[PDB]
Amino acid sequence: TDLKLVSHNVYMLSTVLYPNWGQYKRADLIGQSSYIKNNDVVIFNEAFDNGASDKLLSNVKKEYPYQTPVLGRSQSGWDKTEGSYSSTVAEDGGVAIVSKYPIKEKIQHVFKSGCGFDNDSNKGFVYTKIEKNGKNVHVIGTHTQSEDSRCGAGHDRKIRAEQMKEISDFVKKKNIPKDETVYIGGDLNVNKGTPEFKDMLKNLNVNDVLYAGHNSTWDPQSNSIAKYNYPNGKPEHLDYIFTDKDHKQPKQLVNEVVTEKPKPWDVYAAAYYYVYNDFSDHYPIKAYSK
Repeated sequence: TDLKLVSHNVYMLSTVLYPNWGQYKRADLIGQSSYIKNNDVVIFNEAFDNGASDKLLSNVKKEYPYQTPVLGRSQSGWDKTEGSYSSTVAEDGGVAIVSKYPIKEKIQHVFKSGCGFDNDSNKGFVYTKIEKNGKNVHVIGTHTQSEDSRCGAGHDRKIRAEQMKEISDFVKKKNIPKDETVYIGGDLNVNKGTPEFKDMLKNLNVNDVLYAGHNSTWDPQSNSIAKYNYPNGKPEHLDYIFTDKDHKQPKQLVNEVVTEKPKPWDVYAAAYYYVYNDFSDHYPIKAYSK
């Protein structure tokens, strides 16, 4: 039952709020990439714009026919909705999972804990149980509180801690048999090599993994989109795919930071002209065992 997975924060911002960030162009370019292909399961984050996200999901439906709805959009299509699911917030949670293998159960949980700008988001996690070779494996995808310059120091870190405890509490209460692996992945917004990183491993109840490829997932030094948004940005390693430490481990789990880039694409607005050559301001991660 072990898996090859990808997790990618696709930066599919509202096309109303941000009409010119190439959302649709990138949904196509992502669908045409090599990194999204030839995996078992893909976790998306920041699939916020309904049209652009729905198009991305359709662009990968042939290879990954079993798909969750996007977190926080509605109660339809889910076996269970939990957490602080609100009908009244402006934005869905932007998390979805697609699979080559049948999804047997799918649950969305909107985080009870938050701030901020993320107050107006059904942010949270999506749980799936998937059947591969007659046996089960479990994948949770998530996207936690960002480092907000308005929410406290301090507070963003405490928000992430509680949100991670929501995930690990859910895992415990689900009583998943320990002979089945539970992957937990996405943009966890904790930087590698920091004191908070040790906290994340405890709060999520996960072992660390081996790492490959690039040394950052949000990188203004080499990513054209990240470069624009924060030119003076410190690269960080924020996206991960882990497994619960009390359940069956993969053979030897690796997270590889993938730096594949699409052909250059432009935004003419309108005003300024700009060219970019990335899928998102984050780099995807590929997880597997060799």
